[PDB]
Amino acid sequence: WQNEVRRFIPQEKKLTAGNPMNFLGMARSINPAANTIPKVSAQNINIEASVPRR
Amino acid sequence: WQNEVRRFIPQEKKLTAGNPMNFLGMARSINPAANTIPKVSAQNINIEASVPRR
Amino acid sequence: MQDAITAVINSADVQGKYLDGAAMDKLKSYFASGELRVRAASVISANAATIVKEAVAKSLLYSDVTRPGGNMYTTRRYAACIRDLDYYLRYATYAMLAGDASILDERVLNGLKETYNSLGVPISSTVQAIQAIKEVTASLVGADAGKEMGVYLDYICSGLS
Amino acid sequence: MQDAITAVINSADVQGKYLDGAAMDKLKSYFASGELRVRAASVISANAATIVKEAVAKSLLYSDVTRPGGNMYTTRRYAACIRDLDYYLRYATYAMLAGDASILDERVLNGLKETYNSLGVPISSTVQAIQAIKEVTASLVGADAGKEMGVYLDYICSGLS
Amino acid sequence: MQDAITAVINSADVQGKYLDGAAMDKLKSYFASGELRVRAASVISANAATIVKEAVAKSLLYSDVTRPGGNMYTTRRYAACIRDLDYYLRYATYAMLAGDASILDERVLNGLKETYNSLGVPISSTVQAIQAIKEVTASLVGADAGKEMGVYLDYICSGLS
Amino acid sequence: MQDAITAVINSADVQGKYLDGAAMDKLKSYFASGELRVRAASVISANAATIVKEAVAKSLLYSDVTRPGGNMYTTRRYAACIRDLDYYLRYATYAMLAGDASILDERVLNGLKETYNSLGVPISSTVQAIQAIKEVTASLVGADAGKEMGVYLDYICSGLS
Amino acid sequence: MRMFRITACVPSQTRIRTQRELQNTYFTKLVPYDNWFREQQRIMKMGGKIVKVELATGRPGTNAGLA
Amino acid sequence: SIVTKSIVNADAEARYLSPGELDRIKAFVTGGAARLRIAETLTGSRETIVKQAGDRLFQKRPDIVSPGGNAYGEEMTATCLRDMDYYLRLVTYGVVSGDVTPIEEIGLVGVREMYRSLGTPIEAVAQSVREMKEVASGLMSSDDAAEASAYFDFVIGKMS
Amino acid sequence: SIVTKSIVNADAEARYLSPGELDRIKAFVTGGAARLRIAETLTGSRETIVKQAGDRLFQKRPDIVSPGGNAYGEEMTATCLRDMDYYLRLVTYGVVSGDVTPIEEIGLVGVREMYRSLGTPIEAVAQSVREMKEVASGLMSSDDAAEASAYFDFVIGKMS
Amino acid sequence: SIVTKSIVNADAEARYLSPGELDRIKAFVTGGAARLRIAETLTGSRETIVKQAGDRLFQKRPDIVSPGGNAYGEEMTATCLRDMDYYLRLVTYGVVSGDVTPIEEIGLVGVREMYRSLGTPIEAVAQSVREMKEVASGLMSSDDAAEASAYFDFVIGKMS
Amino acid sequence: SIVTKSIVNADAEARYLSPGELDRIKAFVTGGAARLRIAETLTGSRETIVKQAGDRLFQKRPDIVSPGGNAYGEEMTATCLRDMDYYLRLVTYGVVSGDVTPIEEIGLVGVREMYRSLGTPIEAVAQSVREMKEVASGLMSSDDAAEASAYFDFVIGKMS
Amino acid sequence: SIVTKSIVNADAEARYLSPGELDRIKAFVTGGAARLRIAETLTGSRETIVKQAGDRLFQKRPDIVSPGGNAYGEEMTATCLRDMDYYLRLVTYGVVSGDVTPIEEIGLVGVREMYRSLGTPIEAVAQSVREMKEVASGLMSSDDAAEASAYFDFVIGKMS
Ligand SMILES: *[C@@H](C)[C@H]1/C(=C/c2[nH]c(/C=C3N=C(/C=C4\NC(=O)C(CC)=C4C)C(C)=C\3CCC(=O)O)c(CCC(=O)O)c2C)NC(=O)[C@@H]1C
Ligand SMILES: *[C@@H](C)[C@H]1/C(=C/c2[nH]c(/C=C3N=C(/C=C4\NC(=O)C(CC)=C4C)C(C)=C\3CCC(=O)O)c(CCC(=O)O)c2C)NC(=O)[C@@H]1C
Ligand SMILES: *[C@H](C)[C@H]1/C(=C/c2[nH]c(/C=C3N=C(/C=C4\NC(=O)C(CC)=C4C)C(C)=C\3CCC(=O)O)c(CCC(=O)O)c2C)NC(=O)[C@@H]1C
Ligand SMILES: *[C@H](C)[C@H]1/C(=C/c2[nH]c(/C=C3N=C(/C=C4\NC(=O)C(CC)=C4C)C(C)=C\3CCC(=O)O)c(CCC(=O)O)c2C)NC(=O)[C@@H]1C
Ligand SMILES: *[C@H](C)[C@H]1/C(=C/c2[nH]c(/C=C3N=C(/C=C4\NC(=O)C(CC)=C4C)C(C)=C\3CCC(=O)O)c(CCC(=O)O)c2C)NC(=O)[C@@H]1C
Ligand SMILES: *[C@H](C)[C@H]1/C(=C/c2[nH]c(/C=C3N=C(/C=C4\NC(=O)C(CC)=C4C)C(C)=C\3CCC(=O)O)c(CCC(=O)O)c2C)NC(=O)[C@@H]1C
Ligand SMILES: *[C@H](C)[C@H]1/C(=C/c2[nH]c(/C=C3N=C(/C=C4\NC(=O)C(CC)=C4C)C(C)=C\3CCC(=O)O)c(CCC(=O)O)c2C)NC(=O)[C@@H]1C
Ligand SMILES: *[C@H](C)[C@H]1/C(=C/c2[nH]c(/C=C3N=C(/C=C4\NC(=O)C(CC)=C4C)C(C)=C\3CCC(=O)O)c(CCC(=O)O)c2C)NC(=O)[C@@H]1C
Ligand SMILES: CC1=C(/C=C/C(C)=C/C=C/C(C)=C/C=C/C=C(C)/C=C/C=C(C)/C=C/C2=C(C)C(=O)CCC2(C)C)C(C)(C)CCC1=O
Ligand SMILES: CC1=C(/C=C/C(C)=C/C=C/C(C)=C/C=C/C=C(C)/C=C/C=C(C)/C=C/C2=C(C)C(=O)CCC2(C)C)C(C)(C)CCC1=O
Repeated sequence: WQNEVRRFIPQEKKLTAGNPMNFLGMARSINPAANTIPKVSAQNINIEASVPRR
Repeated sequence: WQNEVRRFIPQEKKLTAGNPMNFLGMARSINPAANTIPKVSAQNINIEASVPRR
Repeated sequence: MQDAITAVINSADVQGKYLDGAAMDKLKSYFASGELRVRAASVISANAATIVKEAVAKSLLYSDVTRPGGNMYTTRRYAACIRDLDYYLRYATYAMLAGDASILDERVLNGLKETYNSLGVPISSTVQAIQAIKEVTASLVGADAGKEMGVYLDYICSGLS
Repeated sequence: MQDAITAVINSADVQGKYLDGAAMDKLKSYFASGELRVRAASVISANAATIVKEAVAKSLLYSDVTRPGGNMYTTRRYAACIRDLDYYLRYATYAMLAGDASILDERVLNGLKETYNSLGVPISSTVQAIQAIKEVTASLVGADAGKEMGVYLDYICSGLS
Repeated sequence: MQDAITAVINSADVQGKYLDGAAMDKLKSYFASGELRVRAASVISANAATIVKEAVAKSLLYSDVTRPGGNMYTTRRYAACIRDLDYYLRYATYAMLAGDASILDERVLNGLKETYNSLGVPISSTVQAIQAIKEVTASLVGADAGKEMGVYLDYICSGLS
Repeated sequence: MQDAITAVINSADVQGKYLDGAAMDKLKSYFASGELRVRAASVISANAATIVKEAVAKSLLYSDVTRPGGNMYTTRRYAACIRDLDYYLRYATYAMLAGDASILDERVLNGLKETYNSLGVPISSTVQAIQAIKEVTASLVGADAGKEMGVYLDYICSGLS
Repeated sequence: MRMFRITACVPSQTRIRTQRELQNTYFTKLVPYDNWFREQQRIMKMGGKIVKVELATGRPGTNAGLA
Repeated sequence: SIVTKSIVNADAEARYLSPGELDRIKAFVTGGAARLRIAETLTGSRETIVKQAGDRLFQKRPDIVSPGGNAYGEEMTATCLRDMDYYLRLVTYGVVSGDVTPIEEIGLVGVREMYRSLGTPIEAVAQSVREMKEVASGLMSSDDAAEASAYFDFVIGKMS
Repeated sequence: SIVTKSIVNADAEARYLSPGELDRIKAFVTGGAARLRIAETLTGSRETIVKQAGDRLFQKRPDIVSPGGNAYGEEMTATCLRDMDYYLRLVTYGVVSGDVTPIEEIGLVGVREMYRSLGTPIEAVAQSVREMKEVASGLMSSDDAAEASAYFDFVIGKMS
Repeated sequence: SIVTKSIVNADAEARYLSPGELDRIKAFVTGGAARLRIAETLTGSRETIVKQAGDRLFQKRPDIVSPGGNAYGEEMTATCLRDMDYYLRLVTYGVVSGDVTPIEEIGLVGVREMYRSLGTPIEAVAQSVREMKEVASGLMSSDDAAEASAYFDFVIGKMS
Repeated sequence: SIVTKSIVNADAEARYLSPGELDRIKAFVTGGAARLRIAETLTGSRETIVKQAGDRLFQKRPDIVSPGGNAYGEEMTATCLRDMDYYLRLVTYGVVSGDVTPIEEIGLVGVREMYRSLGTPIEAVAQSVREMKEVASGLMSSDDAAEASAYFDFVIGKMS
Repeated sequence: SIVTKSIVNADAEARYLSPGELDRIKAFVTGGAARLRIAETLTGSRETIVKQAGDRLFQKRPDIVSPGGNAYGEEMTATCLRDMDYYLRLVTYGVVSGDVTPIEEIGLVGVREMYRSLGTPIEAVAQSVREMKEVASGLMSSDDAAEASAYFDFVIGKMS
């Protein structure tokens, strides 16, 4: 006793080939170690010997 | 140091006139009165006079 | 036109010979197909409108194709494409029960690409229309019968595409 | 191909008439718009490489088009798509400098529609991509210059439509 | 066919929107032009035979076509040209009253080129007769009605050319 | 171009005779070397950009060669130097696999000394860069492979010098 | 691939050109062996004179090992 | 439109437009201001006109939304509102054009095939357009009500 | 009857019946016992199968008997029961004929116009005849299931 | 496919297949069993191979996921791993074909345009496919690892 | 120099530098005082402009200075400051010369091959040059800033 | 040699050899022992293979040694046998080299023009080299026969 409510929004779409969905969770398994925020002044670098003279 | 973490999903395509999505909330605005489940079994109806005869 | 049985007949007759062993075995193969093809034809004829209905509902329906600007717009072109899908389904059934695609390219492919280009019909959109028709038929005819439905409808698409 | 000035000159030459009041008023309108067009050209050539990036990112990324089976998968297809967007941006900037749609008729839209059809590339998705680059260019070039860019981009879409 | 009133309707409906201010203004402009359109159509209908007579007199008569062997020879053929010029004038009047030159390429220009090619009709001679009709009608209906009639007749000629 | 095989073939054919004992022995020697030849070729192809990168980094970068005044200053000249080093490495690999430097002076040594002298390229810096390629390749491939690449690089430096 | 290098001075004998033409009047170019005969014949036909030529690439008299 | 209808009728007989056709077009173009204003009025109340039109329709024929009906949930009721706005736009097109043929060109040719391939009861669609006509005439002048009711009535007739 | 169809085709071709037609009527006449058995079984168990299929149609499409549907009111559901009886009797007639001519010309040709005049949802009748198909298959033998289902499929497809 | 550019090279010269190209096809067809085995071993071990390759890529060069990087987003890491999967499939296709036709003709031509549009460094993905080669040689037989590493060297060098 | 560009363009058609160009060289030589003044303005404050240009670039893209990035070590960031100083000097050369030909001849031809052999994310270079442009605009007196914006923006366009 | 063709094809793309070419070089260097054995076998008995092939051609084409023939006469027969020996030596050169490049470069380029200058029926020469192939296959191992006959047959086809 019901009617399958006719869906025009394509809801419940399986993750097909091409979707990075299938890697998101495994990326969660990977959990990449994002590097810390660098603290570089970029204001006191005396650029006369910090540049290599090879 | 704000960063824009762009998500998986494609940018949602702008709603158009033809799509009934713009009417969807209107439907919830309507909230049309549904109908109860008719409780008739048709077994106790006998087809000799229950059918109209005029 | 011609089907597999007529194919063996005229293949033998062009050389003016009787039924050799090769014709004998391909007739055996077609007869072995037999009841499967006719049962698939009957099941297709049963819910004949249903295949086209859910094929439209899956791919074409509720999209820019059926929206303003798309070739599906207005009731006239909607009914026209429904009639086109009915032609495609009936002729696919005929080719299946015959087992040959001569009916398709003698009754469909001749000028259909150019006749759609004259009307500017989307060839690709029709392509996935027959595509959706493929699985809508396969969900009611089985796997092998559905497989041959897919083969013939793919031939129809390739002729159209 | 002719700009607004050369278009006016050719129109006057067609009737064998001198530049009447309409000729000078149109010429002065183009001369007034020249400042805006030149500055918008500088701004758009500024970010022609980067602008198409977010133009396609919000239009044709992580969608059915980019995935395998889609007509934008494979490095050739994505590269040709970004190159087509670059071509559209460059030629629409050319038209904005010239202030006329004549260049697009023969150098862009001429043969493009059936070229895409034979290629099988999705024309509708190209239309939405050109719309997206329309807003992206309007964001950087301003409102009035944005409107001038958008009219040419919509002309490209209509020709491809 | 399409007219100035339904042209706006189709233009608004291709994107599916309603009638906005621009469409309203276009409809009011057509309704303003309707006075001159109706007057010109009535005057042209009253004097169609004389107009075609005068156009034939100053563009075709006493020339190589009318001489023996020419395409105007064989009086059935002369009546055929009289009928063709009457058709051109009447359909030009239809287009002028409608406000859009869609009936011209749908009921006049459709197939005319290969028609005249197969019949060996002088295309440039017919074009010259059409400009003669345009000049005759413009000198009888006024400046603006003659303007519109010349516009639609020149569209017919360009289709011929 | 003469390799270890075609050189022997030509030396035999100029005298118009078949393969004698000395040709047998030298072809056997090349056949024995072929395994290491292929292995070293794969090793070089794996890191083809790498050897030039660290060679330029260790022998060219951060010196008067690349400083203002050096011939490797400016992006165009820097890219030309990098392209030249890549050409030299690829042709050294080719001569390695062929077993002879005939291609080496047939394709990359054709007037290169005159070209560099006319362009003012420093021959000493070029030889230093070639050597820097030499030890990088020797480290990446091995001892004997490094020596057999170094012989071809010495051919390059002698031709340039 | 056994290429020739040729220096030659081919003049213009039919038209007076108003743009610079030293590049295509007196030039030294590298011509492939298989194309050298055709190039020499064409340059001869246009009145050009082959000032000088030598086998820049390859070794003369090689029976095999030409490609 | 009416001009297109007159042109087609004249073309059928291969003649110029008769004085009756000409002065009919005359009256139509002269009075087009009222027609355009009525089209504007119908366009303005579009959201509300669709709103109470659908409300009255569902209260009159709940089966189309009831269990077993074509439009059960808010999704298919939204699709009904979409088609409802379609035919409101069609009636506006007819009012501005002045003749029913564009409606035939848009939403009346092969409509039975449409609503048989979809299972939609076309009688319910006719009732919805009738609710169009009733509420729209409620929210406009009586003479303008009749002017719009001509096209609403024609759409209703093509429904049934 | 297939005999009438074969005679009609032969008369159209102005030729005596071909060997295919002769074999067709031969197989029909030799197998008439099974068709008569199917007809007798359907006639005997008609009252239960029609009621069960109507109940299943109600279970699929309750709106047809909801307050405002065509079947609502015990008169208007007894009329559905009578219509299902009529279609079952038509199928029984066709089973003993070998072709679908009586089905076509008694209840199929012009059925859409009748159900449009009465307002009946013809797709609901298609579901009802489908349910008749499952009920008949359940009550009837496996091998005869193909024969009965062929006619039910034909009626569903034509009347869908 | 070795045969595809063998035939293309032959057609470009307007000649039949040379003995050397024929013999190369001979050896390819005779040794295709190992290529198919490598195809199966790469298809089966996809998850672990991509996981370890991506982890070692991240640990060598954290800048891809460092702040402001193109892969800082958690979704960006999964997109990068999707790229890893794509290139692994390309390598499998190439080893299957015995030739580097499908690698270049699916994921190599114009990849630099790919990465300039998306901003991904080319050297980073080159190092990633190098890690793929390393882990694959770790999981693969030595003789088979020779050819697998050869094709990985091809892809890394050409794409470098 | 604008003079050199005009000479080359005229030589392309073998013309005599038509007055439509001669007036431009005349205006350039007349107004060269302002361009020279912009030259001293950028030369004197080159240190600060490059310094907070690198500050802004690192704030928006800390990958390069990060340990995984190309600029890590406080010597490679020194190299980025050095390269930004070089491109600032190139922009000064362009503004004094009058056109962009010195910029192409010095630091734009083959720049992609330059920064691909170094692993530099050239997009980051374009961002840094853009921030240099913004800092110059802040330091430059409006219209002078707009004038130098042509050269800075041309460097931006050719760098990406 | 096959390696020379490998570097030629690679330099045509300005890139290192693909895995296919390196595989070709590896297989060739491995099988060089067998190839050199085949070459030595052909060289040792060469005066017998050429001899028997010339005799067999004489039976198949008596016109060649018939009066008025190109090879008619003891000296002309000797010259033809010298040609046969030359082409056998070229086939040995091709066998040792691994490809057919030396064959074309020595005895197949412009051979038609040469024999037209000599007026020779080159088809008979192709028949002669076919006889040489058969004689060589008779006295040589079955497995080696394929490799030798491939080059003999390329010579035949190019000269046919
Ligand atoms: C005086 C006796 C009568 C008269 C004659 C008249 N005719 C014209 C002009 C034309 N007559 C023709 C006729 C024909 N063309 C054909 O091809 C055929 C035979 C197949 C015929 C009968 C044509 C075509 C013309 C016009 C074109 C041309 O002349 O080349 C005129 C002059 C009309 C004018 O205005 O120039 C006259 C006077 N008219 C009468 O009233 C008498 C009954
Ligand atoms: C991670 C260390 C590496 C990296 C990955 C990365 N990729 C994307 C986005 C895309 N990559 C592709 C790739 C392909 N398309 C193809 O057709 C082929 C095979 C034929 C490939 C390899 C595509 C299409 C996209 C866009 C859509 C998608 O993700 O699938 C990103 C996102 C970058 C951005 O700004 O969008 C990233 C981070 N990036 C690196 O720097 C590493 C080398
Ligand atoms: C609502 C009260 C009634 C009803 C309507 C209904 N319609 C649909 C679906 C569609 N309706 C159309 C119609 C048109 N499209 C056009 O372009 C034109 C002319 C402008 C018309 C007339 C179409 C094309 C669809 C398909 C979906 C789409 O629009 O893309 C539904 C939903 C059907 C489904 O199962 O999704 C409904 C409910 N049905 C009733 O029972 C009511 C009486
Ligand atoms: C439907 C799958 C797609 C579609 C198509 C579409 N078709 C038409 C119009 C016609 N299509 C046909 C079909 C055929 N002619 C043949 O000879 C054959 C073989 C029997 C076929 C299948 C015909 C005859 C017409 C014109 C006649 C008519 O209308 O009956 C249209 C309308 C074109 C128009 O308005 O001019 C359309 C839209 N549209 C889609 O969206 C589908 C992907
Ligand atoms: C990107 C928005 C869409 C897309 C692009 C795409 N295009 C092609 C191929 C071609 N594109 C063109 C177009 C032009 N070339 C020109 O010179 C100009 C003149 C202004 C234009 C407009 C052409 C000619 C081609 C064919 C040749 C080519 O390979 O470039 C492709 C690849 C097609 C193929 O089969 O490889 C693609 C993918 N694809 C989409 O899905 C986007 C919507
Ligand atoms: C900095 C924000 C970005 C970056 C740059 C970077 N460059 C180098 C090293 C060199 N660059 C050059 C060449 C030029 N720089 C210029 O400004 C111009 C003027 C036309 C040229 C030609 C040179 C010569 C070097 C040094 C090598 C040599 O001495 O020849 C580095 C350091 C490279 C190294 O290995 O030390 C860096 C970091 N890299 C990034 O990641 C930033 C986006
Ligand atoms: C880099 C290691 C050294 C260096 C290089 C350098 N070379 C040039 C210019 C040219 N180099 C060549 C050489 C070749 N071209 C080829 O195609 C091949 C064979 C395949 C070779 C070996 C040529 C022909 C030129 C001139 C033409 C051109 O631009 O390609 C330059 C530029 C000189 C100039 O004035 O522009 C430079 C800098 N310079 C050094 O200092 C390094 C030791
Ligand atoms: C004239 C007073 C003297 C003279 C001239 C003369 N020149 C030629 C032919 C050529 N002259 C040039 C020179 C140039 N071409 C260029 O583009 C430029 C650089 C901008 C120069 C300097 C060339 C290239 C040619 C040959 C090609 C050509 O003419 O197109 C001739 C004709 C020689 C002939 O017989 O063809 C003559 C007569 N001769 C005198 O006696 C005067 C002293
Ligand atoms: C659902 C459904 C439907 C059916 C709908 C249905 C069920 C419709 C039926 C609705 C009903 C039952 C309406 C009742 C109306 C009674 C009135 C107006 C009597 C008033 C009496 C008065 C004022 C008398 C007062 C009095 C006076 C003055 C006196 O003098 C003194 C006393 C007295 C009390 C007599 C449809 C048919 C529409 C469609 C199909 C469908 O399924
Ligand atoms: C088949 C074939 C051919 C070959 C064909 C051949 C074999 C051709 C050869 C033909 C021959 C053998 C010709 C010889 C003729 C001798 C003459 C005319 C001498 C006369 C002497 C005189 C008059 C002297 C008389 C005298 C004088 C006067 C004195 O003083 C006194 C005495 C004396 C007797 C000496 C070709 C080459 C064509 C083609 C190839 C090919 O296969």
